[PDB]
Amino acid sequence: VLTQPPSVSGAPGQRVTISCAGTKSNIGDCSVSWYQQLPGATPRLLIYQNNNRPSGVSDRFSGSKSGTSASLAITGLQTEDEADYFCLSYDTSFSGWRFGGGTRLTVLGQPKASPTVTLFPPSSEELQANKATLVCLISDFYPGVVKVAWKADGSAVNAGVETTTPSKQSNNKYAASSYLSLTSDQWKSHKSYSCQVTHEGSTVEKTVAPAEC
Amino acid sequence: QVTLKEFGPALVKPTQPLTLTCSFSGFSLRSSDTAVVWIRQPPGKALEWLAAIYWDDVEHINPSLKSRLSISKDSPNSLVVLTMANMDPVDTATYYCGRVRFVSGGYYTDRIDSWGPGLLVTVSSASTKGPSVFPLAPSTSESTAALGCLVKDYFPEPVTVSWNSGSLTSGVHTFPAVLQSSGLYSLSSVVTVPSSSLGTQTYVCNVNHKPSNTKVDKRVEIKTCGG
Ligand SMILES: OC[C@H]1O[C@H](O[C@@H]2[C@@H](O[C@@H]3[C@H](O)[C@@H](O)O[C@H](CO)[C@H]3O)O[C@H](CO)[C@@H](O)[C@@H]2O)[C@@H](O)[C@@H](O)[C@@H]1O
Ligand SMILES: [Ca+2]
Ligand SMILES: [Ca+2]
Repeated sequence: VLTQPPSVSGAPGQRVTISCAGTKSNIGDCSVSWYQQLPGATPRLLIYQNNNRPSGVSDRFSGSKSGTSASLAITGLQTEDEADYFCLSYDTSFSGWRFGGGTRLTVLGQPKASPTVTLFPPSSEELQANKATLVCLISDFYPGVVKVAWKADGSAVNAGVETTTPSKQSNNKYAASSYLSLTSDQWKSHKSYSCQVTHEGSTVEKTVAPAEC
Repeated sequence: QVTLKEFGPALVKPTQPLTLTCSFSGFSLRSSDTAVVWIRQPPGKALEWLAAIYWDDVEHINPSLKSRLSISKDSPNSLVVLTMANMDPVDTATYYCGRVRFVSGGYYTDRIDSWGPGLLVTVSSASTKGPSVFPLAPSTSESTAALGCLVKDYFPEPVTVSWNSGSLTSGVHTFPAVLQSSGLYSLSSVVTVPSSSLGTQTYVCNVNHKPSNTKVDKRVEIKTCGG
């Protein structure tokens, strides 16, 4: 019921705004507060009662509210502002506090980078346990959002897929994994299996086959 | 000046109750502008308000979770307890406790101005279990080849992986683990090496799982096919 865009971008030095769309029942009538959370870190209060800054919070951050929406503004954008930003408001219809979904702020700089994709077939050892895990490893992409699709022979594979959230590498690009979990019998009933990775409207795919050679 | 710390189990089993304890410093829960709140965040998801307990023992509990939660305080010892009933795997999350302050007499002005570092609670039926370790091999006409080791179905975190007893660091990428719906983890470690020396070099993944007292070494052999 509090709606934030999932993602916002800005260039170093620029002004960005993050909005939280609500209704009369929350933002319209109640105090909005804003929280910043660096990756892996703890949330931190930035703004309370719509537009107040606690001490020790930079004057680059400011908050306002108009009608049923509220906005956090950030001037002189710096790389260390890369974080997830949340709004919070009581909601008198809900009779409870509601957080926005969070807006992840990206500070533009590093050029686009397409993923490296590595696909492994089940090992012989695992197949002897009547199991077969296909392992698709995805690395070196930027920005850090990918979509993974699996294919068996020609068709789409939905059952048995599990994919990690993208994580940061030491070289400032991103990584993810996806696992297709099968039985040995499943594995051997198709002649090809594919892992397809989509990054910025571009697709990279790998293919394995139970007939190794 | 203000600090809080969460205490409690790192793991809990489905249908069991979770009880967390918040210890705080640099303020008094007797102050008439003060409350202590419990917040949670599933990995990669949004913050969610659980329960807050106020200086005069007013409580504000998430109406969606009301039937499962309770909260209480011991102001003289700076402790606040949260209990949550009938745990579910979707409840795996980082649990934070925080200070709430607000304007006395005001209308829901409350803000969370101070935060503990948060405790990651994993809900899983799993007992401690050492990984099964499988070799991952490839297709070898390009200059390098990726070999790896599937570290499968272990609990709990963490696991460490080296290659050739630490003698090989270049080109090693160990990927973050996935928590499966089974309540067990799996990860993969890969090393990218020259294709030219696949028959000249031996590659062994060393996998350690301290909770289960497990140490596994696994040689990773290229699958060769007739010319
Ligand atoms: O009621 C919303 C209010 O709750 C929290 O503050 C409470 C509130 O207590 C009220 C009030 O004292 C009285 O009128 O009825 C009840 C017994 O006290 C109680 O529900 O107000 C007082 C004074 O402001 C506070 O001391 C209580 O802790 C806060 O969350 C407020 O921000 C919120 O508006
Ligand atoms: Ca304003
Ligand atoms: Ca031939």
